[PDB]
Amino acid sequence: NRPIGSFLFLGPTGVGKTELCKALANFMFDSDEAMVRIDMSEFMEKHSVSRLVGAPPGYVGYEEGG
Amino acid sequence: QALKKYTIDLTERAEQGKLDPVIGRDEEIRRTIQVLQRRTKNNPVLIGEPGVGKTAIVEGLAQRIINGEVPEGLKGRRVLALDMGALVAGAKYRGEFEERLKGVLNDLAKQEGNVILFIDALHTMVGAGKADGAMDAGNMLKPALARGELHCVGATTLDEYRQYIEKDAALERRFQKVFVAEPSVEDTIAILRGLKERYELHHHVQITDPAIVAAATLSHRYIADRQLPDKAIDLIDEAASSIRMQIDSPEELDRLDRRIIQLKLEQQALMLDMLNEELSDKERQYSELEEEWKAEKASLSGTQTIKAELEQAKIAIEQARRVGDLARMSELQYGKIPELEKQLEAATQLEGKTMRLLRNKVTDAEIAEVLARWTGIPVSRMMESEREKLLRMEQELHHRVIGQNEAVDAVSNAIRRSRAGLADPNRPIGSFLFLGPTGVGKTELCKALANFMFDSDEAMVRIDMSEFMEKHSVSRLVGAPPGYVGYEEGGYLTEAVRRRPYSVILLDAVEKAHPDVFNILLQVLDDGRLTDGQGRTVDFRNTVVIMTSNLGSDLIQERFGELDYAHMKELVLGVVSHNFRPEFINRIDEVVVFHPLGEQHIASIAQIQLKRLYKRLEERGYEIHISDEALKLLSENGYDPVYGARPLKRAIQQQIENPLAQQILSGELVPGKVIRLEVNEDRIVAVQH
Amino acid sequence: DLAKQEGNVILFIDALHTMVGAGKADGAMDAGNMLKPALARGELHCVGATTLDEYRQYIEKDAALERRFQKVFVAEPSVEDTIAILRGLKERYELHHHVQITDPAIVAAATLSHRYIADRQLPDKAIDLIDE
Ligand SMILES: Nc1ncnc2c1ncn2[C@@H]1O[C@H](COP(=O)(O)OP(=O)(O)OP(O)(O)=S)[C@@H](O)[C@H]1O
Ligand SMILES: Nc1ncnc2c1ncn2[C@@H]1O[C@H](COP(=O)(O)OP(=O)(O)OP(O)(O)=S)[C@@H](O)[C@H]1O
Ligand SMILES: Nc1ncnc2c1ncn2[C@@H]1O[C@H](COP(=O)(O)OP(=O)(O)OP(O)(O)=S)[C@@H](O)[C@H]1O
Repeated sequence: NRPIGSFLFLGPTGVGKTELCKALANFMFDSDEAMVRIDMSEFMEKHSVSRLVGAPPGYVGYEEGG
Repeated sequence: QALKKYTIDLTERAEQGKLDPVIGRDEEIRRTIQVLQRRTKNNPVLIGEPGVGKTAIVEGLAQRIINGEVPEGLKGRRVLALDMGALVAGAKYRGEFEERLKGVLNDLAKQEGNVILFIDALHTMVGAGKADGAMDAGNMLKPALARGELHCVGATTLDEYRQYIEKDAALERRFQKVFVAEPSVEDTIAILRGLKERYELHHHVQITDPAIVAAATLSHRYIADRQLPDKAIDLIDEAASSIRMQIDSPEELDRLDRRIIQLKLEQQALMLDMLNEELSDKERQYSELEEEWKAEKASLSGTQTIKAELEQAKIAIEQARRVGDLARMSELQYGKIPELEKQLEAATQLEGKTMRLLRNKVTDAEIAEVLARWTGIPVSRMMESEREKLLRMEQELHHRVIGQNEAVDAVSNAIRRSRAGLADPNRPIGSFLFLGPTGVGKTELCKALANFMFDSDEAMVRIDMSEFMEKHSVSRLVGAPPGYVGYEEGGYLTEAVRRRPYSVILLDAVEKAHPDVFNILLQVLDDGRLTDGQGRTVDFRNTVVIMTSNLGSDLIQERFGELDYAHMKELVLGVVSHNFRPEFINRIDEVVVFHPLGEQHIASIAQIQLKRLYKRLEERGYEIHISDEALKLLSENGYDPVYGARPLKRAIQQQIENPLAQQILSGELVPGKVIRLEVNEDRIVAVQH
Repeated sequence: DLAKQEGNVILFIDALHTMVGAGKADGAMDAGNMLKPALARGELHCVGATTLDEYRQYIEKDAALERRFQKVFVAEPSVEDTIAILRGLKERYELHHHVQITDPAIVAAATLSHRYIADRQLPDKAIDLIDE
């Protein structure tokens, strides 16, 4: 009823958060960025949830999901 | 019957040697042979993003059926290719299409499971014929596909699959998916070796194998729009076309032929002579070069034909492996292969001797050239004009940026590291932070880079980071998210980069934005991907990112005297650490520190501005010389620390241009006559002598 | 018919974004889907010519018929090449409009067209100044 894991990595910069996750994708899929990498520094406004969910019916990018 | 008309065989075209070889792809051909041999739903659809080898897997299934490497259930299965454009094109009357398609289904029922039907573009089939009185062509294959009586094989894209088939679930579950993924780099090299054989046979070259491994790795690095293994085949075949075109015509022939026709026109106009003798010498020279060129053409033709006959021998020995002739095997092998290979290498060393008037084999220099002309990025290995240009970097930036040793050294280093091939290929080239007080050369250092690099000042993606005082910023450079207003148009930074992938990104006056606009740039300067609102990421691993703040104007103008450069860099880095966040100044390549100007710098700036002023008036049709004492007054009247170099600009502007504009519109100073700007008591006079 | 010509015909489809959604009737074969298995086998030698924003709108919407084609980026020419183009078309327009054009008129048209008109792009606005 859940995903496999859901980790909240913390810690000051340049100690290997993002390369740990790229290390996981390099292990698991034999490729560094073969993974769904969402930048959570684009979503600084409330109306940009809909980049990942998609568009509600009768709007612009309704044909194209999230 | 109907299968004569509306279908094309593929096992003929794998039997006659018209299809390209298919190398790799173990798991997908085994899974396609699993899904074709069921009782219900004999319908694999091959789904992958376009060009990763989907139609090539049906090519590989045709070739494995003909060679007989398959399990015994498929041995004898014809692979008929259907094309919808041959079905529809006659059906003018009502029900002609339904008659044709029912005829195809009955002539496949009369085969008893023998024919694997190949629809390419399965996404097209849904709704082919929908009209007033119609059957939509999905409502005539839903019964026949439902019972497994048809062995259809689908070949569609992924986004065409979201658009066209999963809008229609009743024909979505008739088909089983086979997810064809993007192939890896090493398998790409394997595919390129098989097609190295094929493309050397077509375009009359020799493709060396380091060109292939460079083409795979460099295509995977630079071209980020398309998908492998197709971008590598693009670089290979376009390099082969380049080599064949350079074989087809030299350039010394151009120079000598234009020379002899020019001297022929001159000699016939003069009819002292000497030009009969010179023209006869040039005609003998041109005939020598023409005969040597024809010798090279004949040698390369013989070598390519003998390579083609070698591959004819390989085709014949595989025909003998399928048929089983006895003396033909050892005959073809031990006769044909080693003697034609050793005389092929004799022709190879002969061409290595005789090709003078050159490049005759597709090697990695040509892959570098085709990939530099594809994208925009300076991939290629340098020429000597560009390399001596590229070591006069600090020279050719002090033609426009006098002053400022430090940052011209730093940015010279960054562009040199990108050109040698030592940059981190996961980050952009230069992610700089020009600091320093008001008007000391920053925006002109960046314009100096654009005039150096692109030979234009107005070719630099210049975000203006003082319009960005609210988070409307973010929404105006990464585009409008779906549902919202400008989703059809996209951002400015992402589109204006993805046009020219190698471009200076100048973020002018970067502290004037809201402090959380430095969070798009976390993504940029960390990895060089920037996902805009239409959804697709944009490769910023080829830019030069320059942000020109002035956060430390008080500190730098206070303390640039009596301190070295290192302590000043550390101290203004402390000030910047108070203004930015620690997540972001970590990302920067090198924070430089500019400095206030001294008087000799101001005098040199004055000479540069008077160069462009003389350029303006020579475009107008005048000439001006100046006295050195006038330059001394412009130097002494344009010194102040707090404002830098624009006091010189408006002092020049006033104390030269305004009385000169008084006098040019006076009808006084006649053009053509030399203007001297000698001093007055304090002003500058202009005379006519 | 073009396959019968044995590759002796280079096709030329200006406004390729017209071709992409061309004959798209009520769910039938447009021009894109019928040409799409004959482009990437080389049996047709099309040459497109498209505006750039039409490319991003109408061709990169449809990724297959995108990757059959090669982008050949044609940048705006510089001022001096514009001067050369204007010299050849000075010959042509002096044939047409019964008048004579001098070299200062050409270099003035190129410089003032690039510096002042901000909407259209070179070499076109230079030729519009000359023709008008
Ligand atoms: N523990 C580590 N082992 C190896 N490389 C590391 C390590 N930490 C950082 N790096 C290098 O630093 C970069 C990755 O930095 P990150 O730690 O991923 O930055 P971060 O984790 O996102 O923290 P922030 O949010 O960026 S400040 C890559 O260039 C890595 O090579
Ligand atoms: N694994 C492979 N083995 C052999 N050739 C390959 C392979 N992958 C790609 N190719 C070549 O790639 C070219 C076209 O690839 P295709 O599979 O035809 O792309 P595609 O399947 O048509 O994708 P779409 O969606 O139909 S455009 C041909 O020249 C093939 O020879
Ligand atoms: N070393 C230099 N060589 C030539 N011109 C210089 C030099 N230093 C400054 N300048 C002149 O200084 C003028 C103003 O500099 P700009 O770069 O335009 O201002 P800025 O550097 O952006 O600083 P601010 O804070 O943005 S006003 C430019 O027009 C240059 O002509």
